[PDB]
Amino acid sequence: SPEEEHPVKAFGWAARDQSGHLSPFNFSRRATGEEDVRFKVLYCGVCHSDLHSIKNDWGFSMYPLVPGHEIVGEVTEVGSKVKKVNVGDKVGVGCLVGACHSCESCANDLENYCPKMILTYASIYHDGTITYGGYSNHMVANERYIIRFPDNMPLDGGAPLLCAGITVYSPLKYFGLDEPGKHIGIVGLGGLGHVAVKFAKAFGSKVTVISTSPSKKEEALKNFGADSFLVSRDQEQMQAAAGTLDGIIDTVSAVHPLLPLFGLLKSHGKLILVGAPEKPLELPAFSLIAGRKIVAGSGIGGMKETQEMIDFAAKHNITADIEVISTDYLNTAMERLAKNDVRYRFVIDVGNTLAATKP
Amino acid sequence: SPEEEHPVKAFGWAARDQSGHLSPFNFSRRATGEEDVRFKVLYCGVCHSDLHSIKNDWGFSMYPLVPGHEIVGEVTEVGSKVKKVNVGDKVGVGCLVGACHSCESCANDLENYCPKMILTYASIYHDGTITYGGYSNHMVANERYIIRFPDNMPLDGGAPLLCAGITVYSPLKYFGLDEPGKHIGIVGLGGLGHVAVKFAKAFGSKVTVISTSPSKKEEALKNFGADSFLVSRDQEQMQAAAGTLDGIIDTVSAVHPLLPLFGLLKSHGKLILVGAPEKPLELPAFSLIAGRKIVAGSGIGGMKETQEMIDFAAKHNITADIEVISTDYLNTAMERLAKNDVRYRFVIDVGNTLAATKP
Ligand SMILES: NC(=O)c1ccc[n+]([C@@H]2O[C@H](COP(=O)([O-])OP(=O)(O)OC[C@H]3O[C@@H](n4cnc5c(N)ncnc54)[C@H](OP(=O)(O)O)[C@@H]3O)[C@@H](O)[C@H]2O)c1
Ligand SMILES: NC(=O)c1ccc[n+]([C@@H]2O[C@H](COP(=O)([O-])OP(=O)(O)OC[C@H]3O[C@@H](n4cnc5c(N)ncnc54)[C@H](OP(=O)(O)O)[C@@H]3O)[C@@H](O)[C@H]2O)c1
Ligand SMILES: [Zn+2]
Ligand SMILES: [Zn+2]
Ligand SMILES: [Zn+2]
Ligand SMILES: [Zn+2]
Repeated sequence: SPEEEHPVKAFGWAARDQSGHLSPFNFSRRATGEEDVRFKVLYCGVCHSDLHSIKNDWGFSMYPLVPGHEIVGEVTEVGSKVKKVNVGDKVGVGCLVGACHSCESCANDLENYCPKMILTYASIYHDGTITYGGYSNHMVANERYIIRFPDNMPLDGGAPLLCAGITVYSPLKYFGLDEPGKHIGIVGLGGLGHVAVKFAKAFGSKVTVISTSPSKKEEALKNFGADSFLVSRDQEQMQAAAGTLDGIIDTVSAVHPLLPLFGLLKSHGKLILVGAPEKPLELPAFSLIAGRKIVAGSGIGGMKETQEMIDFAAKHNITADIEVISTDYLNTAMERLAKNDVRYRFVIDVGNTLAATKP
Repeated sequence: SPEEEHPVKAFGWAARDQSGHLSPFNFSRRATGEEDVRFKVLYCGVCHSDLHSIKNDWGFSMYPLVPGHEIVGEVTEVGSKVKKVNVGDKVGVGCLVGACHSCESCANDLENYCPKMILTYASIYHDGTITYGGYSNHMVANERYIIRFPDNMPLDGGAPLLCAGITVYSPLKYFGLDEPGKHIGIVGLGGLGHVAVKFAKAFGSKVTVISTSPSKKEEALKNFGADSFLVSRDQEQMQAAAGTLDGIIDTVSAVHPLLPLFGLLKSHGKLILVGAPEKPLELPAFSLIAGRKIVAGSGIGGMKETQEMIDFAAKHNITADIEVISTDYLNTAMERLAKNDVRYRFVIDVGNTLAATKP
């Protein structure tokens, strides 16, 4: 059983089948090694990936499954060789917890692109055991995967930056869309979406938000500072913005029309897919061929950059607009997420609400 | 009527409806302007795009339509402002005959990416008249769009370089796949494919040919010099070559699986689509996200690069493997092309067989 698998006892909420239903779950985590760092989970943002996983949208999920990879907390214990963190420090873990550490991806600081990269949850760790997420009391990871929380960065509103944040930030840099004056487009004003707008503006880019929810317009223009708002379903409106974007970050979590998006790209424009629909997308070759445009994909970021991201976010006072919930509210939160009903990001107040849920 | 439109009488073969039936057609062309170069058509390769066009695969097609954009002939006349071609010179005309000549892509020798770019056939010229291609007797184009054939370049075997040639050459240079060490892949050993292989080998690159016709394995390996042949519909075969290509030039003229191509690509590898399928292709986001891979589009090339491409081919003894046909064989050749039954390139011998078809 999972309660006997490791020495130190653990508690959290897990799904047992593709119904995605979460409920108290008893498990355990490995003992704290020389390079590991142990910390009490204070907060953990709810990412749409946690939803896809528990519902088995990709048919990769193995149960029981404990989601959560936007973890934030307080260090309690650390191994003898730990160097950058002490007990009492505020730290966080993202979507990565390990890799092979020897290929060229790792050496170049891209543990996220290692063929043996280990995901924070629903993956197989170096010891062959199933990895469990941040929807739990405590966490333990190698110092290399431990992010340091700047002192002026709130523990709850900065949590989603660990995944949603690093994920949109990374592509804006790598594809040269973090240049002032440039015109960037963010498809889907959701978790990753609204964070992107914030980094894009922070870089000094004129920003266009492409959404299916006209009731987010005002918030997009007036709170996130987007310079333009487009309802992807209104062709007259879309067509007007034809060839105005140097690049686009697509965070859409479901299959959706790509043609219209290309139509918004200037010549040689770039479409960066970051969202993960359960099914294949429709790509019209002439959309690429006409203009020599490209469609690229990006997944989170390596550990190094993830750190550069939170530091940057803390300097510019960038944070996720969140809604703090109780552990026992997880099921309702998940349906609300599936139904586009969260004003950007749910974050679980694990510290003050997890314990009370044990039978 | 097309024969009254202009002052100089022309003759060729056109399609009148989407059945694609080609037959004699009487039209005309504008008079030789100050910067124009007039020439007698001697040859005209047959590109699959001609077939798509005449069957209206892309819905754009308009009739009557005269295909042909791999035109080679002898200059019969030149305006007073022509600088590099004299009467009697061997010239070529590719997919372009015009453009705005007053924007960034044109100013950067990318007439092909100009929004007002003009296609050799089925497009509207600067004088607002429809353009008819190379399946005709004579031809006339502004000096800018005239390719000067190199002395050591056969007119018939070099005709397809004017389109098939530049289309695979451009991406090879633009996406950095033009150098030894790079392991390149070419999908679809057809008109553009076999030529794509030659340029590739010429650049010193190692090459992998992905085909659906096992009976081409030898011509590819022994004659083109491919370092490896793969049968797309062979799991075990394809599987083995996973993650071994720095980039791929996809020339397929129809819908086909993409997942297998991303499978062959290395981390950060590039898939370059040059084939113009009729329907969109399936694109699983994970394939790109998994290893930050790219899917780019590319169409022919700029005038400057086209001239360079053929000068490169000449120095490297590169020509298309063709099959010369009489004009009256057009409909049979069109049926054979559609059935992937041409050992690389049908080339109309216009200079010796058109006139004999004029009623
Ligand atoms: N590759 C990576 O590294 C990585 C990292 C994190 C997350 N992801 C993936 O990114 C996606 C988004 O996660 P979130 O950002 O966590 O999700 P979310 O908050 O649910 O936001 C998704 C946003 O997209 C739009 N959307 C939803 N359904 C849509 C539909 N049928 N058609 C068009 N637009 C739709 C909505 O925006 P509008 O109201 O503006 O339309 C929705 O606000 C998920 O697939 C997740 O798995 C990938
Ligand atoms: N974007 C541009 O600038 C540009 C320029 C010129 C042409 N094109 C387009 O490029 C394509 C190829 O033109 P060609 O090179 O002129 O055509 P082609 O000679 O017909 O060659 C196409 C080659 O692809 C493969 N093929 C055909 N049907 C297939 C299918 N259902 N599944 C998998 N492979 C298939 C065959 O190769 P195997 O026997 O090896 O499978 C065929 O030899 C056309 O769509 C054309 O319109 C684009
Ligand atoms: Zn996530
Ligand atoms: Zn590695
Ligand atoms: Zn062509
Ligand atoms: Zn132009």
